[PDB]
Amino acid sequence: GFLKLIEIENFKSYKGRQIIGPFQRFTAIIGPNGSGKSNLMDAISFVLGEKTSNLRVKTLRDLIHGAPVGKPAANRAFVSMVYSEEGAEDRTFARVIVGGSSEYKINNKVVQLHEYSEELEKLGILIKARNFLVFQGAVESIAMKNPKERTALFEEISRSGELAQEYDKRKKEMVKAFEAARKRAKKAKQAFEQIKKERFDRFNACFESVATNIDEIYKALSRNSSAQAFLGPENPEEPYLDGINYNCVAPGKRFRPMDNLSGGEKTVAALALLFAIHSYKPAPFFVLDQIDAALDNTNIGKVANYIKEQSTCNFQAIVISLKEEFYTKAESLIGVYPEQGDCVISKVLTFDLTKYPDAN
Amino acid sequence: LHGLQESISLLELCRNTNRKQAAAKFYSFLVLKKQQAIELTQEEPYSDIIATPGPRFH
Ligand SMILES: Nc1ncnc2c1ncn2[C@@H]1O[C@H](COP(=O)(O)OP(=O)(O)OP(O)(O)=S)[C@@H](O)[C@H]1O
Ligand SMILES: [Mg+2]
Repeated sequence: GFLKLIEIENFKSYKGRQIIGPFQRFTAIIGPNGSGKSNLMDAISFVLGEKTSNLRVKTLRDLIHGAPVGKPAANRAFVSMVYSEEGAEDRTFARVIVGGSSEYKINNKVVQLHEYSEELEKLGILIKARNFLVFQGAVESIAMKNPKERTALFEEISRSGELAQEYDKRKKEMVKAFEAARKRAKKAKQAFEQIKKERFDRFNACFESVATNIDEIYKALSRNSSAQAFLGPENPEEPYLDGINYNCVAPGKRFRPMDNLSGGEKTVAALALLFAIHSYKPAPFFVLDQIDAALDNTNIGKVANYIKEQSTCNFQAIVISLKEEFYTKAESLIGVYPEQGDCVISKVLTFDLTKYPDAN
Repeated sequence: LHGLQESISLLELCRNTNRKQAAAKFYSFLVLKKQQAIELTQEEPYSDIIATPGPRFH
């Protein structure tokens, strides 16, 4: 279903208790730069259980409003989300900072992080994969990635890499490897091939799904049926050694690798690769931090319209945006504004866009 | 702001506009509150947004 609303108290730049939203299918967070737009994405992934290490602070208490000044506003900070689902009633997830401890609740039923997670895990939300978010600059980091970097990118998300060095130690065990030696060399083959498959499968459980969707996604982003994307490995036997080539045909253009496309074309394929990644094990809502910073005048409307369409079909779209061309296709705006204080103080406004007509 | 100079309704400033013009007015409430040129208030989510002149005057 969808993230219905967000409630926060004293989280990062957001002082006091505020309601954020309620959210619709396509909602855009806007505001002046540096006022705490990203911090709102932190609050979401905080309440979905993110490790303190991945929320841009050193210690958990630093998440509490005012810690950057040495003046934390309280001993107690929290974020909660109301998840709405068709046929079910609303459930409430909340995460609370109490001194140095995190405390988690579901409809006030206190739980441990484990039970908190597996309940979010069955809604389609993987705090390990971070399937529900896209960090500022992700697109252009993708767009610059070479085939071996692309393989690496698949390896970490698929958890392929965890077994990658116990693979290296048993391949090292086999290169070095009178009949009592033939039988131990037989244990080498078994011990290696067992790891060759473990890693092979982890990689392919993930990569093969992305590869069949990327083309239909590249078509929809282009808004042109003459577009084609291709994702395949340089080592179909052992994909996690070589690279992942990425071939595209841009509309009214010739077939060629993604790297040789023009900047405007590179980013579109990079979005296609991105959405195809999140096409693997997809989240009910999708959170994009300033995806539109990479975009230029031509294709800004094309992805705004692709997201506008996916919001009523495939997932709730919660998008931080800095370009009026993108965020004016939203159903609603959450405008962030700053008050004056020792540190920055964020507060939100809510604007309905459906009350007004599209532009000429 | 200049024409805007006693309290102001956002939903009235957006009478008869299209999306890009209303989003523009909204976005300008944010920047004016940032620039202290106004204060503002909103009762509940998606209600009218109301601006009274702010500590840095007109
Ligand atoms: N615990 C905290 N208390 C008060 N302020 C904080 C806290 N943690 C972070 N901040 C501040 O939150 C402010 C806004 O941070 P962000 O949300 O990342 O800004 P932003 O709007 O995303 O900026 P961009 O990406 O340049 S447009 C930062 O300047 C921080 O100094
Ligand atoms: Mg940011």
